[PDB]
Amino acid sequence: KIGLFYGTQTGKTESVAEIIRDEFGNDVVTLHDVSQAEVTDLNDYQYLIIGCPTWNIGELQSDWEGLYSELDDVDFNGKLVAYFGTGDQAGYADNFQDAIGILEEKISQRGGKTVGYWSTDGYDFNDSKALRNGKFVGLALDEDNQSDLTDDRIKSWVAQLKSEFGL
Ligand SMILES: Cc1cc2nc3c(=O)[nH]c(=O)nc-3n(C[C@H](O)[C@H](O)[C@H](O)COP(=O)(O)O)c2cc1C
Repeated sequence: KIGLFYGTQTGKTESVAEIIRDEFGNDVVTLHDVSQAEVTDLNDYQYLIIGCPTWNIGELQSDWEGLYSELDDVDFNGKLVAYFGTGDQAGYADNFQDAIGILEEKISQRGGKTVGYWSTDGYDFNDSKALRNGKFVGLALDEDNQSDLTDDRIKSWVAQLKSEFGL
């Protein structure tokens, strides 16, 4: 029912995808590491969760970068799309969560209806390509600075998405 497509450099978004899966049900969510994925794998789901950390100051994580150049080959109309990222707001206050911002911008143009928007309250940052009229395009996690907050963030966003998705 939901395909969660994640990239990871140092394992944190992956560890977070697993918590997400387990919050919905591991029956409801299928995980796909986008290092092993085909862009046409995204066609298999009408409900997508897109996980990407921002790397090297504002860049997509390297596996998502590879897939990004082909998002063009896919039709996202009729799909509902949620985004999550891991990032470091203290180290990169100017580019916090840019990657999910970049991914959503593209997937949105190609058809996908974004669900899963999230309050910027309680984050300390200057700018982000994830910002959308005062909210983040999706769940912003910081395992570097706010890891005590992650569990309850995920529980709360997942409950939100169960509603947005119709589950
Ligand atoms: C050199 C480098 C550059 C980074 N740049 C950003 C950034 O621009 N924006 C951001 O939010 N986080 C940035 N981060 C933090 C990572 O996104 C964060 O550590 C994330 O949890 C990594 O996810 P991963 O473990 O799944 O690869 C950067 C981290 C490193 C080491």
